[PDB]
Amino acid sequence: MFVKKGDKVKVITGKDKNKEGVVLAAFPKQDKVIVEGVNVVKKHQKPNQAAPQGGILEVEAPIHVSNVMVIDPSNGEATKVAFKEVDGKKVRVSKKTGEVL
RNA sequence: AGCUGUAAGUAAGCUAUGAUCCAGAGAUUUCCGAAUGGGGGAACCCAAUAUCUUUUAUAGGAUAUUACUUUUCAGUGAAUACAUAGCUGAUUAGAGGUAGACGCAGAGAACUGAAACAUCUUAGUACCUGCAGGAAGAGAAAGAAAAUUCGAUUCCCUGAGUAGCGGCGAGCGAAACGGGAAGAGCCCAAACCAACAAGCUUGCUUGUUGGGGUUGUAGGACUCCGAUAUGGUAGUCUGUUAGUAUAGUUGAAGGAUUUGGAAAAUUCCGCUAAAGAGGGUGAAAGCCCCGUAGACGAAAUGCUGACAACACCUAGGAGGAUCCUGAGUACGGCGGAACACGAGAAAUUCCGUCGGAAUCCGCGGGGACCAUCCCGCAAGGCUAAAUACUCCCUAGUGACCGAUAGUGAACCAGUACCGUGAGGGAAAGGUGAAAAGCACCCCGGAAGGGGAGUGAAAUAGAUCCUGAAACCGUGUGCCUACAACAAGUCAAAGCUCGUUAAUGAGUGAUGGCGUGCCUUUUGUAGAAUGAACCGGCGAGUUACGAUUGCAUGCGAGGUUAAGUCG
RNA sequence: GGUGUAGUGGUAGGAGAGCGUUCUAAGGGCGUUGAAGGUCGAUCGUGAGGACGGCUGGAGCGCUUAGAAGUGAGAAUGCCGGUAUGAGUAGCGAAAGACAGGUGAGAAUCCUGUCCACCGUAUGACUAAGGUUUCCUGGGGAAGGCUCGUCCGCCCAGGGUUAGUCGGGACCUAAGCCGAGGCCGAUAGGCGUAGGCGAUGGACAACAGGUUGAUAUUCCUGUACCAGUUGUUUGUUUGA
RNA sequence: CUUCUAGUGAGAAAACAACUGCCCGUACCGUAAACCGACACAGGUAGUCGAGGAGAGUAUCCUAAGGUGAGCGAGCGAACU
RNA sequence: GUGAAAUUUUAGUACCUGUGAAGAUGCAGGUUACCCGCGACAGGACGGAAAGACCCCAUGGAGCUUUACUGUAGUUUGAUA
Repeated sequence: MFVKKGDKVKVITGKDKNKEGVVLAAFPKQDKVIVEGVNVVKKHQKPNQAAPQGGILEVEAPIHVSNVMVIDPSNGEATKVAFKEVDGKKVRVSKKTGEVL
């Protein structure tokens, strides 16, 4: 999906613009992604098997995948991603000076 | 790099030793149904014969085989002796469905038009039945014509609403010449000659296989010599490659600022294009995501070319003694039909019935019939393309619809529902960017509500976008219990307000005048006709011809049709 | 442009010139600092009609010039939908109940009792069609029930039907039906022989009692019967 | 079912014991609120059983075994039907 | 307690004598009459329900008759195979 489940990522659009975080889960075929600490939401649960005291709880919500950008692990600036011919495990070979991501 | 459909919810698991997913080839495939071992009220019931299994044994389980017809071969076989009916067995093919389409045949209406109706029209249309094919049908002159000819069939333009047909009425309605798309030709019978069998006429009569031979400028046989080579195919599940359909790969270029919950919007300053087609993203993006222009790719299976093999087919010149060239056929009388042609002066082509030729010194046609001239050679077979149609699969397109529209059906629709049955047949789309879908408290059995919270917004709370009218309520400024009112209009005191600012707005005691709307009628308030009310839908259009007015281009001239490239 | 003079009721019907709706092209524009749509106003033009302002609303839409049309609604005893009036009106589908006590948020209507009343060749018991889960147990009360409801043939969750001998098949045939060959006939097909299907009839071996919340000639107890199978108890000529 | 022969055709009669015996239906309503009548509808629905007194009787009235009080009520006690 | 229907242009819906498509709640001139209901009766609303079944028309249908026209199945008689 051009973004994987273990991955550091920066946010382009939507109220968390400029935040970073490690990807938490990938949902292909709906093209969304959960990022750590990024789209916090407040629910209201009644007691059930998990947390028999259901308070007002807060977890992340999935954002759309094109609101996101990969970060080169070694250098730290967000990059568009391209594919090139290494010994034939084709990996995302970063733009912005041809390094492996 | 995630995954176990819709589909939430939980429980158990799988995957970097490559899941899930995608394309080619395989394997498995209960029962009904042509249904085919026998039966039957479809999805059930009951067997026979062999091999194998459970049991000490019977009962029980499994696997194969077993319809009918045809067409080939053996065995058995008889009223009736020889053998043919028959019977048993082995072999060969059919059988049913559909694409509510397109084709060729058999049989074959009516309402309707003729301002009635019989001939005629509707119309050889609708319906029913047979046979197909990927196309069918037609197709290689017993032809079209009229001097000077041309050469198989089909389709389009034109000829032309002409020549004709017709209770000569309503109406029906050609063809050839001329211009184009596509183009292609072939095989038998007969005479004769051999091999075999029967009649052994031991005459050569019957036949079976092979050869020869295919036409009108007449051709062949037959006798004479030449040659014994050369031109082609509408052929094969044979090889060699080339492409192609069915998965995929890669693919340029942006940040800050203002307003917002959120920018793709605004303002600055950049970059990219063989890519500014389109879709998505919290609002409107060439530069965020999927793509696009361009470049690349197939283990397997199927298609289409090309070139190779293999299979088939194809010769001249002369002679004119004799033989061959499709018989109950052509044709004629009688009765019907088909030809645009309704018996007509009726040629041509078919069907039923009866009669019935000739043989190259011949036979047919040129719209009754004859003579002369001209063009052909029936009574045997096959054949690509140019033309018709779309159940279905891929890729797209639209001065086509947008939930009473568009399919009957945007949603679990040929469904619910209705009918014994054949058959008839609907209604019903939209929270939000994201479920963040209201934890906790209070009234109440609950339903429902009020706070508090989510959220940019809840009067976006699931009967959830917007939220019109009929219709039902609550509150108020002004009027109303001596008054006969198609309900308004003109005149007007009092009270209450204060506008798109101008000769202001609401209500109104009291006074004059005044019999709705539509349709059809000589004529309507009509006791003539229609409407409960509100909302939606609901009626002179298009194709091809003919005529007139206006307008433009050419002008004694004007203009192209089918078709070809695009 | 001025000025004079003359004219300007109208059904059938002829002629002219315009208003508004949707879509296409080209040009110039607007929009989350809020488009279309909805609602209100005391505004403009000779008419169809055009603006501007408030409130609502949340994503698209005007203007100019030309083009194309499923282009305008008050009426068809029109079609579909929604809602009125008649009106809190007719009716609530033959019949005897009363009281005490239970349950419950709530009782004329549900439960338990007592007395009273109704049918009794049926309004009692069993069965073939037909229906198809309506049967039993535990919960429920939004709709169905002509009132009510704590109740139910309603709704949710679980559960119930046991055969050598009963009724049907592995037995028989009636009417009628089907029919290998056959005979007839534009097609399709019509009839019919051998042989079959087809009960409402023929044939054919088990009874009495007990037991569940729901089955009993089916389960259990006792005592039987029918058809087979295994074991231990003479010449297929035929007198076996 | 019972006889008689024709008939491929070792030798089966009957004692005890113990074994074998398949498929379909089977709940519940059924003179009814469960079937046919659009309805929890004063209609229709084959067959067997169907008691007592008085009576010829399955008539008639009252009852036995069994079943039932019928799915809108409380008042008033006019016209009229 | 529950809860319909046929109907309906809008209605603040009197009487007499006239007028008028010639029999008026609504038009003229008069006469009478405070506002809103309940139980009853049927004179009027040419009352509701059914685009007259009576009568005539459409160069409308359909069923029937016959010495109306034109045909035909069936029966019969001749020629010919």
